[PDB]
Amino acid sequence: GSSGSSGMNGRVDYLVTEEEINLTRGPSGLGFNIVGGTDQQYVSNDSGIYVSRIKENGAAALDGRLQEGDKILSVNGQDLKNLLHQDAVDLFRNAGYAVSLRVQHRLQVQNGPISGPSSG
Repeated sequence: GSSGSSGMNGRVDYLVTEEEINLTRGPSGLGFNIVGGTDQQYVSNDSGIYVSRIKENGAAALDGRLQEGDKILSVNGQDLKNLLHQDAVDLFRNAGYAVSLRVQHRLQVQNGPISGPSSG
């Protein structure tokens, strides 16, 4: 049994870390927009929930922790999958004073040397 990638040619090396962002519910809910939903799948290869934009004077801003481009894996221990855009928004509300959002930080690693002095 053989197997191959069969994908686009290019380097995709990035370190992913799992972190839990615990924010407080504002006067209404939160201060940041999200993108998700099997129908609104921010991407064709992704259907989870991500962050499109974050308020300047919102909880997501003050806390600092939460940052745009984050993929909220689960909320308060509730995996976010096979759900619609409305399904994700709702859960965010049910959360309550304490909203736990487990996001994954994935940044492209600088794969390559650097022009400088003798590297120790």
